[PDB]
Amino acid sequence: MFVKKGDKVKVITGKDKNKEGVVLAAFPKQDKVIVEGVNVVKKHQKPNQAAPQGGILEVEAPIHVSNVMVIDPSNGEATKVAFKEVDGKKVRVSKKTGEVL
RNA sequence: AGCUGUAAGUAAGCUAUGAUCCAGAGAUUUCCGAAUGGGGGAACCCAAUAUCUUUUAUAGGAUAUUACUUUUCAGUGAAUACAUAGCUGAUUAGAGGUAGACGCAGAGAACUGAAACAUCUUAGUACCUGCAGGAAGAGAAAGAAAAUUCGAUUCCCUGAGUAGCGGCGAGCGAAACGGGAAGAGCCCAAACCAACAAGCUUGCUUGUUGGGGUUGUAGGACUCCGAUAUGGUAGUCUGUUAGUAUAGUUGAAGGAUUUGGAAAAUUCCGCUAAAGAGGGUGAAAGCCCCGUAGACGAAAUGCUGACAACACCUAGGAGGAUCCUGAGUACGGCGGAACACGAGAAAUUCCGUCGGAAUCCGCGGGGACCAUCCCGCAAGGCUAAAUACUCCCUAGUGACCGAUAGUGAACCAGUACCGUGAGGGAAAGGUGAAAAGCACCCCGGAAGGGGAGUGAAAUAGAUCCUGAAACCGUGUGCCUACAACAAGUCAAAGCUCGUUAAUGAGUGAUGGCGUGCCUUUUGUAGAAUGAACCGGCGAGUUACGAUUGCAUGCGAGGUUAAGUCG
RNA sequence: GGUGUAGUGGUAGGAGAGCGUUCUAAGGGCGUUGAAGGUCGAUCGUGAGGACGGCUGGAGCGCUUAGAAGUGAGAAUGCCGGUAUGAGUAGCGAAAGACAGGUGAGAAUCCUGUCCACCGUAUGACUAAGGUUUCCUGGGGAAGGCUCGUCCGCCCAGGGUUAGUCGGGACCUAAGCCGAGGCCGAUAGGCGUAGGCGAUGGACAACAGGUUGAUAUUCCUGUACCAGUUGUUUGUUUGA
RNA sequence: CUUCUAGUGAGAAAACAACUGCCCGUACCGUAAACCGACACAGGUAGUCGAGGAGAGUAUCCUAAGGUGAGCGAGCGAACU
RNA sequence: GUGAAAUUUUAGUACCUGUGAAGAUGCAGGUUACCCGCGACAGGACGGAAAGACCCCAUGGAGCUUUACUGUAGUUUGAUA
Repeated sequence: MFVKKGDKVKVITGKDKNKEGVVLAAFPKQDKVIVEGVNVVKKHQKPNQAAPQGGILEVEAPIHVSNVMVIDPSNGEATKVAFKEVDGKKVRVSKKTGEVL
């Protein structure tokens, strides 16, 4: 999906613009992604098997995948991603000076 | 790099030793149904014969085989002796469905038009039945014509609403010449000659296989010599490659600022294009995501070319003694039909019935019939393309619809529902960017509500976008219990307000005048006709011809049709 | 442009010139600092009609010039939908109940009792069609029930039907039906022989009692019967 | 079912014991609120059983075994039907 | 307690004598009459329900008759195979 489940990522659009975080889960075929600490939401649960005291709880919500950008692990600036011919495990070979991501 | 459909919810698991997913080839495939071992009220019931299994044994389980017809071969076989009916067995093919389409045949209406109706029209249309094919049908002159000819069939333009047909009425309605798309030709019978069998006429009569031979400028046989080579195919599940359909790969270029919950919007300053087609993203993006222009790719299976093999087919010149060239056929009388042609002066082509030729010194046609001239050679077979149609699969397109529209059906629709049955047949789309879908408290059995919270917004709370009218309520400024009112209009005191600012707005005691709307009628308030009310839908259009007015281009001239490239 | 003079009721019907709706092209524009749509106003033009302002609303839409049309609604005893009036009106589908006590948020209507009343060749018991889960147990009360409801043939969750001998098949045939060959006939097909299907009839071996919340000639107890199978108890000529 | 022969055709009669015996239906309503009548509808629905007194009787009235009080009520006690 | 229907242009819906498509709640001139209901009766609303079944028309249908026209199945008689 051009973004994987273990991955550091920066946010382009939507109220968390400029935040970073490690990807938490990938949902292909709906093209969304959960990022750590990024789209916090407040629910209201009644007691059930998990947390028999259901308070007002807060977890992340999935954002759309094109609101996101990969970060080169070694250098730290967000990059568009391209594919090139290494010994034939084709990996995302970063733009912005041809390094492996 | 995630995954176990819709589909939430939980429980158990799988995957970097490559899941899930995608394309080619395989394997498995209960029962009904042509249904085919026998039966039957479809999805059930009951067997026979062999091999194998459970049991000490019977009962029980499994696997194969077993319809009918045809067409080939053996065995058995008889009223009736020889053998043919028959019977048993082995072999060969059919059988049913559909694409509510397109084709060729058999049989074959009516309402309707003729301002009635019989001939005629509707119309050889609708319906029913047979046979197909990927196309069918037609197709290689017993032809079209009229001097000077041309050469198989089909389709389009034109000829032309002409020549004709017709209770000569309503109406029906050609063809050839001329211009184009596509183009292609072939095989038998007969005479004769051999091999075999029967009649052994031991005459050569019957036949079976092979050869020869295919036409009108007449051709062949037959006798004479030449040659014994050369031109082609509408052929094969044979090889060699080339492409192609069915998965995929890669693919340029942006940040800050203002307003917002959120920018793709605004303002600055950049970059990219063989890519500014389109879709998505919290609002409107060439530069965020999927793509696009361009470049690349197939283990397997199927298609289409090309070139190779293999299979088939194809010769001249002369002679004119004799033989061959499709018989109950052509044709004629009688009765019907088909030809645009309704018996007509009726040629041509078919069907039923009866009669019935000739043989190259011949036979047919040129719209009754004859003579002369001209063009052909029936009574045997096959054949690509140019033309018709779309159940279905891929890729797209639209001065086509947008939930009473568009399919009957945007949603679990040929469904619910209705009918014994054949058959008839609907209604019903939209929270939000994201479920963040209201934890906790209070009234109440609950339903429902009020706070508090989510959220940019809840009067976006699931009967959830917007939220019109009929219709039902609550509150108020002004009027109303001596008054006969198609309900308004003109005149007007009092009270209450204060506008798109101008000769202001609401209500109104009291006074004059005044019999709705539509349709059809000589004529309507009509006791003539229609409407409960509100909302939606609901009626002179298009194709091809003919005529007139206006307008433009050419002008004694004007203009192209089918078709070809695009 | 001025000025004079003359004219300007109208059904059938002829002629002219315009208003508004949707879509296409080209040009110039607007929009989350809020488009279309909805609602209100005391505004403009000779008419169809055009603006501007408030409130609502949340994503698209005007203007100019030309083009194309499923282009305008008050009426068809029109079609579909929604809602009125008649009106809190007719009716609530033959019949005897009363009281005490239970349950419950709530009782004329549900439960338990007592007395009273109704049918009794049926309004009692069993069965073939037909229906198809309506049967039993535990919960429920939004709709169905002509009132009510704590109740139910309603709704949710679980559960119930046991055969050598009963009724049907592995037995028989009636009417009628089907029919290998056959005979007839534009097609399709019509009839019919051998042989079959087809009960409402023929044939054919088990009874009495007990037991569940729901089955009993089916389960259990006792005592039987029918058809087979295994074991231990003479010449297929035929007198076996 | 019972006889008689024709008939491929070792030798089966009957004692005890113990074994074998398949498929379909089977709940519940059924003179009814469960079937046919659009309805929890004063209609229709084959067959067997169907008691007592008085009576010829399955008539008639009252009852036995069994079943039932019928799915809108409380008042008033006019016209009229 | 529950809860319909046929109907309906809008209605603040009197009487007499006239007028008028010639029999008026609504038009003229008069006469009478405070506002809103309940139980009853049927004179009027040419009352509701059914685009007259009576009568005539459409160069409308359909069923029937016959010495109306034109045909035909069936029966019969001749020629010919």
